[PDB]
Amino acid sequence: EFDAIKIALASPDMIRSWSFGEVKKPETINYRTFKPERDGLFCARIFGPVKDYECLCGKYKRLKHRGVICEKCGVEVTQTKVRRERMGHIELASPTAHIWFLKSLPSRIGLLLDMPLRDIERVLYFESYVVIEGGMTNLERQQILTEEQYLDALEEFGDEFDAKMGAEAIQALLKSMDLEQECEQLREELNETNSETKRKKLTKRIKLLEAFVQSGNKPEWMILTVLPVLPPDLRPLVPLDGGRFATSDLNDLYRRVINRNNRLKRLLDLAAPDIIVRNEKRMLQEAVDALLDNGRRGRAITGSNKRPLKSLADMIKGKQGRFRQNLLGKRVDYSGRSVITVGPYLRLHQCGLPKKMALELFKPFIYGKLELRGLATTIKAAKKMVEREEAVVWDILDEVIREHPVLLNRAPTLHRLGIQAFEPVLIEGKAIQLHPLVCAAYNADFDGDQMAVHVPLTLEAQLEARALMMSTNNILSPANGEPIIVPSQDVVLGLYYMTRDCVNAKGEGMVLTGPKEAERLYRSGLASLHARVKVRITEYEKDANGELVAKTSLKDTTVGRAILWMIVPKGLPYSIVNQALGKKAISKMLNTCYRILGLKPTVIFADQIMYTGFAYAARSGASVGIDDMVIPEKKHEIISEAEAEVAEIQEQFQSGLVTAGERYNKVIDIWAAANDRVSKAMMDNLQTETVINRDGQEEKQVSFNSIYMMADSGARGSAAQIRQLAGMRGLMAKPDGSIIETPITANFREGLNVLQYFISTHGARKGLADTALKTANSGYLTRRLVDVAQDLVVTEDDCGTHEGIMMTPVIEGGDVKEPLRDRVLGRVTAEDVLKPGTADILVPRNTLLHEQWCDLLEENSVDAVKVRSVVSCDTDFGVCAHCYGRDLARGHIINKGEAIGVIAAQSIGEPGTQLGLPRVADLFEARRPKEPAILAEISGIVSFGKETKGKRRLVITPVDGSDPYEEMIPKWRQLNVFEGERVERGDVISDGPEAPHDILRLRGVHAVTRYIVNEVQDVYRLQGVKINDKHIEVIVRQMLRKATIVNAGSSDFLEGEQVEYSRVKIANRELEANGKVGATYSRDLLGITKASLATESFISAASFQETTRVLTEAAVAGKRDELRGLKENVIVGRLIPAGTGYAYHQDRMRRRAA
Amino acid sequence: GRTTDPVRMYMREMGTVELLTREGEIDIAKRIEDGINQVQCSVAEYPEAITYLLEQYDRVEAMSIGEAKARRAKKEMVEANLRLVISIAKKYTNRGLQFLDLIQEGNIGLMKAVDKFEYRRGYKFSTYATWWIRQAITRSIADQARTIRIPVHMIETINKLNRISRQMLQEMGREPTPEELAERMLMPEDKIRKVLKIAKEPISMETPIGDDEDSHLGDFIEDTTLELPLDSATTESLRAATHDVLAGLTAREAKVLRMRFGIDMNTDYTLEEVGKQFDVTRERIRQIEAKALRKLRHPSRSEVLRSFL
Amino acid sequence: SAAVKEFFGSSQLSQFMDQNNPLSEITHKRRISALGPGGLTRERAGFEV
Amino acid sequence: HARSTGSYSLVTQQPLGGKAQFGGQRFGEMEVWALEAYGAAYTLQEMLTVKSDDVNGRTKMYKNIVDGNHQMEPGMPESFNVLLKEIRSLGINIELEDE
Amino acid sequence: ARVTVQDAVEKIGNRFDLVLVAARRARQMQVGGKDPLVPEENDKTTVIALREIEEGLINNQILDVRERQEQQEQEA
Amino acid sequence: TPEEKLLRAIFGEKASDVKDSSLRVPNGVSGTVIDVQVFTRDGVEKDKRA
DNA sequence: CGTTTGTTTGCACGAACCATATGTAAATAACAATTGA
DNA sequence: TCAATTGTTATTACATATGGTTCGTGCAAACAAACG
Ligand SMILES: [Mg+2]
Ligand SMILES: [Zn+2]
Ligand SMILES: [Zn+2]
Repeated sequence: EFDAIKIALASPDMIRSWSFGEVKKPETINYRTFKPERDGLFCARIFGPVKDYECLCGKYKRLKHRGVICEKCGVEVTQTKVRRERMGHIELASPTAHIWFLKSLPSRIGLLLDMPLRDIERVLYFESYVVIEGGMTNLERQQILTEEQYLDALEEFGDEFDAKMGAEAIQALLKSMDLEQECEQLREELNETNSETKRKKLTKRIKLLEAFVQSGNKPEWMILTVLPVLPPDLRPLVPLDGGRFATSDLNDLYRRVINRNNRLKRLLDLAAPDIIVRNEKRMLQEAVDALLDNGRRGRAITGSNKRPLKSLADMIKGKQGRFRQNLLGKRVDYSGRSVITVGPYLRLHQCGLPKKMALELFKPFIYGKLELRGLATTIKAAKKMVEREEAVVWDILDEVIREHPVLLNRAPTLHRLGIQAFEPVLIEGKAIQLHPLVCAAYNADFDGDQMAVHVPLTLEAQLEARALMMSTNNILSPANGEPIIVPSQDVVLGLYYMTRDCVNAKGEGMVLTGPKEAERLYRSGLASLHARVKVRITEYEKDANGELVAKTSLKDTTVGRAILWMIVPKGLPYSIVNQALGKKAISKMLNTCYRILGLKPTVIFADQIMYTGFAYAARSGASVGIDDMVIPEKKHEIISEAEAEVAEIQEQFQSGLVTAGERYNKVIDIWAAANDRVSKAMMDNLQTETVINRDGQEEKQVSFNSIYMMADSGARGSAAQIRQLAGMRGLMAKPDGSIIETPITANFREGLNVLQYFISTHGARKGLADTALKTANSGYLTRRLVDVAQDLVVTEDDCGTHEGIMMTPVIEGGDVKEPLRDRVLGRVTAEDVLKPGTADILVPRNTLLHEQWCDLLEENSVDAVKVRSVVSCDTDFGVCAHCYGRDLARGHIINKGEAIGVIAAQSIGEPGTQLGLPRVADLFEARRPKEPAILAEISGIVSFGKETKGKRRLVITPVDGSDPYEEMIPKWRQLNVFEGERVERGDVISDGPEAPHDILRLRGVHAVTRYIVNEVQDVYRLQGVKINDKHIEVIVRQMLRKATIVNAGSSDFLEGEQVEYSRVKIANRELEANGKVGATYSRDLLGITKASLATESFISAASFQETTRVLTEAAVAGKRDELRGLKENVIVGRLIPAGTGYAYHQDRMRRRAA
Repeated sequence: GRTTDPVRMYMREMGTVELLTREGEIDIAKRIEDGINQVQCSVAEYPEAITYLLEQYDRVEAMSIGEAKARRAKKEMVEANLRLVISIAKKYTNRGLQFLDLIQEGNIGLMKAVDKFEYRRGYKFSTYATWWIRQAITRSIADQARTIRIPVHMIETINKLNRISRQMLQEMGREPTPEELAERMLMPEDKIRKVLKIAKEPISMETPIGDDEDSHLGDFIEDTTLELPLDSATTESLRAATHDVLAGLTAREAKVLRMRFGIDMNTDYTLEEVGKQFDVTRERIRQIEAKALRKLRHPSRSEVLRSFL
Repeated sequence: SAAVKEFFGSSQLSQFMDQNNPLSEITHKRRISALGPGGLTRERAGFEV
Repeated sequence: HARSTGSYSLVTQQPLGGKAQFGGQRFGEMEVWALEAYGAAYTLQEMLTVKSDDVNGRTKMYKNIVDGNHQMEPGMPESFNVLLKEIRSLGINIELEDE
Repeated sequence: ARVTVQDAVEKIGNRFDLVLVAARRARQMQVGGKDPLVPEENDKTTVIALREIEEGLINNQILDVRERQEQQEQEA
Repeated sequence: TPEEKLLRAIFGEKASDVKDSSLRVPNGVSGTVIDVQVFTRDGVEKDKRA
């Protein structure tokens, strides 16, 4: 329909063109008969009828008379919806400066006139005169007088003198000035001046002037002489129950403006003294600014209550503005919400939906089926039947939802898996039943959590749910390739219990004919669930493609492992079920099943694992009792020895050998050692102390203590919690940070005295407050990351670039923090990878390194590999599929269209609550460190010069190149190198943290991306989180989206103009067709907040951060926003160009380029 | 230093002038009188003006210097007494109209008083000007202090009711009932209910609803002038069913029935108009439509139509 | 009357009584709050308090 | 709480709050991000255009569902029109190109 | 019946086209202009279309060819 | 609207001048009415139940 | 299909009764801008 | 050309004239009943 959105200054003629009439009175309603009183703010003649096709006076109440205007009242007869589209206008009797263009900081009016904002404010409020081309004899145009100077020059100059006050003077100045001559003079000054501050000021001024002149905007339009009026339905005056009326503040602001305008007209008619008229003009101005912003004027005017009136600008900006509350997010029909239960009988692809909820959500479908099947003659009859809930309505409902997916969403949607589709199964209840395996993905527990259900309506929506969101299609995390449907706690406990072996169990040693025999044996009670037995088991191997060779043998295993073997699908080795099957083992088993057999076998295997684990955890009867928390017998002795040491050291301190601080530190150290000893003794007494005999003396086996089994299997808890239960719970640190010298010796099995509980609360409340106030900033970081990378899609299949980044295992301190296997998995090689001996091509250039290639590399011990990265991709407006990689959510290469930017942002942001986090925020903001590391700007020989209070100037001289670069280095900065040395570009001169800008400028794009990814990944690894580097590289690429033209040459760019890097790349590509290029650039690096706020599309920028600045800049510059973005298309309610709408957008471009 | 408060700027610009000296106002009024006297001499000294005056006298019974001296001594008088307006304008600060608006309205009243002030009475200017300034300020409050404007007579009635209710509150102890005011006041006791029911200041749509959440009053108000989807579907189904039922009728009967109501056309036609079109008697068309309705009433032909009720 | 009614009925420090329990009633009656007119605000309270 | 259709807010033609006005759930910004991360473009569109705001869109969608024709005519959400009229209520001339 | 769509994706490919083509075929079905090419097992039109895609009986190429043939025979 | 005036004429029913606004039990809630209170304005005439 | 008789409604037309308008009284953090060293 | 301060942004009252509203009536038009 419409290809783009154009925003520009509104001329008075334009505003009059919009209007359908002039609001002349502040009256709104007649207070006895509540018909609108004309021609006021709510007028039937101006803004349209109040009732559909009903003339106000009552002479026309039929659709036939549509299109005619009455005569007794002059009201057109049409629909009432027109009230939302007609605008009015107010003819201001005195021009008023638009607040936005006057108080934008920088003030556009001030910058255009080269007048300080202070002076312009003085002029507007009638505090001082300003000359307006008032003769070229004694006073300059811009010169400002006051009452004294103006009076003095009045008698001295009658003619050739033009000094006015208020907004009329500013409008006269703006209209008199000619943009071309000022632009030329400023261009001359810029080319004939040598000063960075003045150069920048001149550059800003010339940019403003050039933008103003290229567009159709005229400076005088910045002064409002006609005020548009919002349509009445957007500022309703509806009646509330009981004769009370609810009104929007805009009505009050408009009434004030109209009142003051009419009073000024009256005063001008009466020829009042200048003082009264000047005060009235001040008041009218203030009313206009209050309407537009209700700020930027010192004191915001409040309404009847003591709360400020909501302005015209206030309704667009902010978390509560239109952009974020009603355009990016909305309330939705066909949606419900309820508590969630477990319902473990479900299959992975379905959810339990209450019958009443299903009936309410699917009402139109039920009506349609009732009409189609003839059970209801008319839709009203169908509604009556549904309300009565007649027996056949339930059958119709069951038919309707047979294969209709629904979307289940939990409150904080931290990542993609927060919304998933399910095939509903009707439940006779009121709580949604959720498959247990998806709780981890949802981060949902069953202590009162609520989940919302959304019904996809169209065929496209249903197919999207079935083929993209179905819980079966999302089993691998989109952040890392790990599975996300791993069984969590009860399933893990059941499997671990049924898999581990005892030493002397019922039925040990006997030989079985297969898993069926083992199940019969155990279930009939002739053998213990875990007795070491030999069993004939048939494995299947898929060495070549497709073929499943059967291998049979006698395996030495347990009854429980043999029983579990029945669940495993065909093409898996038996070695997987021959261990204790902890949580890690189950996850590895599921991952192997997915990587070998596919998706459907993995789903079936997961469901079977869940069922078997639940059943055998139930049969285990694993319970927790007070005796299960065993206290070490050595705890008393250890604490006694620790107290003896503490007393000894306190006496030594009393003897004057060690200061209080050193004694405190040493006491802390000895207490930590004692706590470690206590924990070790507890784990020794609780992990394997279970001792029993097998037809002999005695043997030792891993303990079956319920707490220990829960901790070891990975179901719940950890060694820290176990030691806090039985052993002493270490030392508590007061929220300040100091470690309390007296540690809490008592565990929780034995009571905590009052003081210990107080000390524990000291930290517990601190932790609770920290987690409460941590999600807010993590959510803010996620929002910024999404906004910077929202417009990023895989638009191409192969960029063809040969550039890449060399991935190597991370080692810090001689130990590997992350092996190369995990870093190069799923990424396309950029260059041919050779054996370390250069023997031959190990893998072709552009092969996607899946698990087999990674195993090959590990077996050949390849230390380094060069793979494609999203940051080095040569595509414009997107990135090729080959540079991105594997699409970790799936196994195959990334499809064309996937919105990788949002995926990366969510992957990076969703673990933020596990975090520290401000370090990542600083890294992505690209904040410079407080004391950065002065790097070697250029290569050459270093030398010193002046060293006075103006601190040392350092000169580096190239062998042949000129050396005008000298660095003013502070003396208090310790130099790493000597005076008479030679240094390389990008090397380290001083010492400190490195600013990312310097890294990019001196070492290169690969250097800065490597630095950022390594730092953020170090943070996440320290916290134990796992994120693939693709996402961080995506964020870095979005950060490096801008470049500055060092040498425009033959291109059409300026020098200081900071163009988008893609535009300059395309310009250089095209100029290559010609001979002259002369286009060179320096890649900038902006923080995510800054990079996102400086983008082509002004709608996307105005949506998320400060709206006033973006809108003012777009208006003055006359920006034209081609949508081509996720945020823009979402706002205007059109298919986003990312997913299934990518093909539609491509076809639209096809039709557009004709 | 500097300020943005408009009232402060007005107080600065107005406090420059000295208040006044007694016999100063009489002299200023004298200057105004001399200016108007100059204008009167100019108009009298125009023979055409006198001839026009004679013509208008007959009909009824059947020049810069003077103005400058008038405008001057009017700026001085008003500028001198501007402090008076503020003093008696601060009395109405919190009646729903901002302080500076009241100041300006009082200023307009003050110019009116200066124009109509008479010095020969030997009366202080302040006493005369106070009447006019209070009048202007209070009329402005009555006229443009409410979103739903109410007339001056009704505002006077409301103020009288408020004053008498306040008096009875203390003379009685708890409250006066609307009937009880029918005695202290002399109104039918139905008007008292209307006056009390007169809508108070409308609630701001941005009033934060209870519990200090981010939800405002505007988030709980629904659009009443909307058509429910079910009703629209019912209307479409009814239109289709009516089309089908009229299809199974004789061409002329279906046509006349369609015209007698606004069926998929413009305004309904009267029997006279359809007779004009069908060139048949009005009563004939009435009988035809009655027979058509009778046919439509036949069961097995309108069961769905009755289901539409 | 307006001042007293405004304080008692519509103020941050006078809330509907939590009445779903004897314990809830009693623990609400003896509640210490740092908010209200003259105190901090939940938006900018700070961790130290 | 569940809702197929019901009363719609006044200024912005959108459903109302929770279970007291019989209003619908809030498909917040983060849910929009979740849909964007998927390839679900039609689901998102119907979620924020037909199911929520398009005044002409939702009546047509209801009718279409009633006769078993699951298709939508997305149209323009009313909230965007309100935003346009509100920016234009300032001194800013914002319009739709290539009408 | 239908649980996962992995074979159909293997057929058509790219996981957005699979949605568009299935929607096209299912809409052709829903409006009374076509009939299933596979034995209907009391499935909704979407699931039937996905099953057709799985069998290889329906592709973006086949749908347009059939539409073109229907248009050409519409001349009579 | 037309094609509804026709229906009313066909079935000879009259459009009521009063619309139903009766207080109905909220959907889902199912209980027993244990108490009813009627507050009548002074001037109004009390009904039988009051 | 028209005719005679009888009944209700839509415009238009006073009358009057109250409503309106007008006049008259002598936190925290970060980032640019600006001003001053 | 630095460095500290400032601002923005994010989580009465009485009188008079006229004018509109309400109310009752009439006439012609437009239905409604019952025959021939
Ligand atoms: Mg929970
Ligand atoms: Zn009219
Ligand atoms: Zn690439």
